[PDB]
Amino acid sequence: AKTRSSRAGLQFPVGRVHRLLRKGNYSERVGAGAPVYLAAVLEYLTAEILELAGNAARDNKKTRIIPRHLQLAIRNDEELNKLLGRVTIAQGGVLPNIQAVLLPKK
Amino acid sequence: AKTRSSRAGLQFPVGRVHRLLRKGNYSERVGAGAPVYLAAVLEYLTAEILELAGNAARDNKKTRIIPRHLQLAIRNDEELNKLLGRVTIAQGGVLPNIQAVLLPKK
Amino acid sequence: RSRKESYSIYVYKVLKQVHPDTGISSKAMGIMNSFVNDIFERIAGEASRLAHYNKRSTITSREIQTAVRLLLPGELAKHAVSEGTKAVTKYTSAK
Amino acid sequence: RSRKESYSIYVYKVLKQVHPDTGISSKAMGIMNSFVNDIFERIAGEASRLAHYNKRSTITSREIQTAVRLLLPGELAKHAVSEGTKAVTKYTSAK
Amino acid sequence: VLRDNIQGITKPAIRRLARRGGVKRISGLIYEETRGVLKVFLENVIRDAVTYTEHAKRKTVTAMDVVYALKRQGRTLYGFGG
Amino acid sequence: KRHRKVLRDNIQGITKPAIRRLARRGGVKRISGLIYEETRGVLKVFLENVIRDAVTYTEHAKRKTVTAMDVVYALKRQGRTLYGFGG
Amino acid sequence: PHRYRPGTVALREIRRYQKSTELLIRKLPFQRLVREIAQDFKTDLRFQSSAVMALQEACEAYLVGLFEDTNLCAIHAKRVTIMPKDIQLARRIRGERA
Amino acid sequence: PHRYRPGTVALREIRRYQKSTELLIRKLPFQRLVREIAQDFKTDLRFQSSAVMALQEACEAYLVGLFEDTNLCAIHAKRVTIMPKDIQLARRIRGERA
DNA sequence: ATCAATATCCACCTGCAGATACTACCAAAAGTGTATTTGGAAACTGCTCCATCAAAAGGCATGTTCAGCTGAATCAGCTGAACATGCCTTTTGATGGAGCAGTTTCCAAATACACTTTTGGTAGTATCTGCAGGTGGATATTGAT
DNA sequence: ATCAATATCCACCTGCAGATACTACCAAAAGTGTATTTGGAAACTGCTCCATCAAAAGGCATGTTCAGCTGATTCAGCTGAACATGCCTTTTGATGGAGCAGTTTCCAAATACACTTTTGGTAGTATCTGCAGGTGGATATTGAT
Ligand SMILES: O=C(O)c1ccc(P(c2ccccc2)c2ccccc2)cc1
Ligand SMILES: [Au+]
Ligand SMILES: [Mg+2]
Ligand SMILES: [Mg+2]
Ligand SMILES: [Mg+2]
Ligand SMILES: [Mg+2]
Repeated sequence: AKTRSSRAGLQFPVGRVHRLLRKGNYSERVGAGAPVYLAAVLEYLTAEILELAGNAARDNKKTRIIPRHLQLAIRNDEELNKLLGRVTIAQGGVLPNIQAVLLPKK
Repeated sequence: AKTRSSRAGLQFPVGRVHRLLRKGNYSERVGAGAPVYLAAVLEYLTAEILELAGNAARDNKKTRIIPRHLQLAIRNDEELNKLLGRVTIAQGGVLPNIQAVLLPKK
Repeated sequence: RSRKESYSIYVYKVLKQVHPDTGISSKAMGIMNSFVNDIFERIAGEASRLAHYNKRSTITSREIQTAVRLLLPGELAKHAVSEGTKAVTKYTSAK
Repeated sequence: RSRKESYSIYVYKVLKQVHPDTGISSKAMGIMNSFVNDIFERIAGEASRLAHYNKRSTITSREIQTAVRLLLPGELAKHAVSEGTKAVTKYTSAK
Repeated sequence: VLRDNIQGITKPAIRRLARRGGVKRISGLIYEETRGVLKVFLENVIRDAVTYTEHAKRKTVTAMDVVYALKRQGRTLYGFGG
Repeated sequence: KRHRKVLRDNIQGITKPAIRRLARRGGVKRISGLIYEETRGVLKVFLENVIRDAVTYTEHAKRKTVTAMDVVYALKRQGRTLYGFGG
Repeated sequence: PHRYRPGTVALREIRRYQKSTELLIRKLPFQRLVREIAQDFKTDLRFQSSAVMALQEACEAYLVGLFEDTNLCAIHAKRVTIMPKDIQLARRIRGERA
Repeated sequence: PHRYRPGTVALREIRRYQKSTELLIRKLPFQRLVREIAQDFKTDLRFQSSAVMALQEACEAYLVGLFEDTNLCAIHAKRVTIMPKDIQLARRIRGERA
């Protein structure tokens, strides 16, 4: 017995994704490729975020990813920020950003 | 043979609403009350809109409701306006509204 | 030539009830049709979600009712809920 | 007692491929779970609509692909599409 | 020394929120305006949350009830389930 | 057989007077001379985004013809639901 | 020779257009612009005429709405003249470019 | 002693609160307000601890965001001081009301 | 205020597009009537985790002082409104041709379903450690002079 | 400028809140073998969609003129920022019990399936009626004086 994940070359669970598609009332039927494709897409986006969040941890002299790092990764990347524009990361805070006109003159 | 609309007291089509609920993949099952309740809510809302639009028609000395009358009805009612706040009514135009500072004199 | 169905028939009946001497343009009817399809999907979608959240496989008038309280504002909800409760109560007692 | 499923096993496995010496807090992992479930729902939702608009009873990889194009910004979409197509190829070419 | 619950959202706490929002200087009328806005936000989200509670026949508002409420109000929150 | 003429610079068909008119409907009394190019740019972005989604639905359906329904669904996705053209 | 003062005809135009519902962009030019933009995404496309009309109704309703917001941004700045910075502020707060 | 000039500590707090992610409203008063408001919709309610926390994360992130747009509205009008009219304009353009 | 230019209003009036009216009408629904299956309400209760509260904690209410921001007032320059004038491009309405949406009928391939193995994934339990705060001392920033 | 006050940065240290690791079931994936279902591949329609040609008006482009708006400048007065601390509200941590969640049961209500009946959406022709767009002509509105 081989898993569909291992056949597809994936860490994300093809079988589970299939079931979650069946029992979510998305359609009467589900093609065999669909859970594979979907699982790979979700794995890909997960890798992308964990890549940039890891880097943000590294930059702050840390080996454990926290929500702050996820927030920094997401909001400093133009594409992830757009994808997640209507989403709040709990315990994320905001990007350091001060409007120019508020900086002291002399 | 009585229609389920006649049993329920309704101008709106209960059988049709039952069927659209089945084909839309909302759930495995549909209870018998569900399309009755939903067809009634739909009927209520359309009565509400037509009353107000009928009035806007009459106010503009007209007998035939056009899209402008629907827009005046919706936009002049706080609740319909909120329900439909992200909708565009084609050939609706806007409400007459001029910001005060833009009028002449003092 | 295939049957393209709409709510026109029923919108018109309801128009005649509220304003007996008032007509409606076909464009106005197009809008009224979009409005009913739109509100159907929103209520059905909230009901679907709500059932899933509670591990139910059945959408009943209780799911519709709650979806209506989530979707409609204040008075429209109240009145909508009354008309739907009353349509069911009547429907149930008529077989 | 009952099982409470999540994606955390898999997020952690992908974390190790991408940063082998980096760990993740519990809160961070909750956010990553929310992320997977959210994007799952958006893609599945769009795929469902796509099938319904084309009077099809089936969601295939073609609906997942079009949904990805509709939902992801440019570069993310391209790579997601290429990762998805690759996984379906590998899966088919595998006795 | 009795006090309104809304007033427990204090000038300095509203000021910290503003600061995280990058605000340098703050009119004295902001504190009451902000309390009004916060109350509306809580009303709208709590209403929907409780409506989920009542539907599940519960007497306890769950994190999930709040999460689903936030989602339909266009304020999706990651990290508390779902 | 026939071809198609090259389409270029058609954004300039959104003329200064058409933009004035739209502003009027929107309640605007006075209009800076820079508004017209800025509006053309905002309009182009908005059209590209809707057409992109509509054409994606067309291609998915394996048609060569963009239907009202494709536009309607693209507008809905974009949070700009339109009544009056089906659906 | 008779002249209305600056603002008088502008106010008349606001009343006139706010009263009516007709499309304000000329049809053929709008149709050419649609065809040009779509062609750059995909060659050899056709359009139902109602598709083009649906786009024009959407684009006009979006622009009118944007000018209302823009006008509020100008007035907030104690002006009566809309400027590119008003449109940009409206778009930023709307989350079109947030 | 020694006395910092107006704005110097304000800037300092901006830098400090933008670096961090702790909640900025005290928990008990928040929890009371939640329960009070909830009482109008249903009596004798209990709340999971995580339910109240999710609420406080959401309100604070919302209010911070709103203060950013509010600040943009103040700056648009050539001020550096936020006012009720800035908050009202930001809410209006967002579509949260009016 | 009074007067003259011109936009606005309103109401009556004929051509006609778009609306309502059948007619007939049939194909697809919707309804009716058993046969068959089961989702979830109902009732009992185990055990999280929630409200309450006592002692321990540390943030905020307060009133004064004055730095510097906001809003008022003034005004010179120049941008953007109004309008006259010349005419290009859109609108309207034909006509033909065909590219292509939209159906329908047969199957080969694909997906669901009932039944059995065979794990990967979770809860509960057991070790392991990253880093939140703490201190100590150097250095930068700010503001007074 | 120099010089003091105080904020800020960095290295190092260390206990334990919160990770990662391990174990051991077992629900749920995978394997197997039929039982439906579907999405085309071909093979035709009748659309609309595209193209194009001609006439005409209705709106567009442009240049001129100057009204009044914007943005610069100056300034006075008000209004929010900064400030030290003990009062008191919040935080922390310990303990009954409310009610969520686990589990089992069973029938009212759901799906399924094969008839029968009816309605809603067409399309063919027919009639009708509301109102768009044109006409004066009696009533404002605006701006010069
Ligand atoms: O999309 C934004 O985030 C955005 C932010 C600010 C502005 P305002 C602005 C005005 C003064 C200071 C800073 C900004 C602006 C833009 C262009 C020219 C002149 C003023 C516009 C957009
Ligand atoms: Au601005
Ligand atoms: Mg009536
Ligand atoms: Mg000047
Ligand atoms: Mg440290
Ligand atoms: Mg008329």
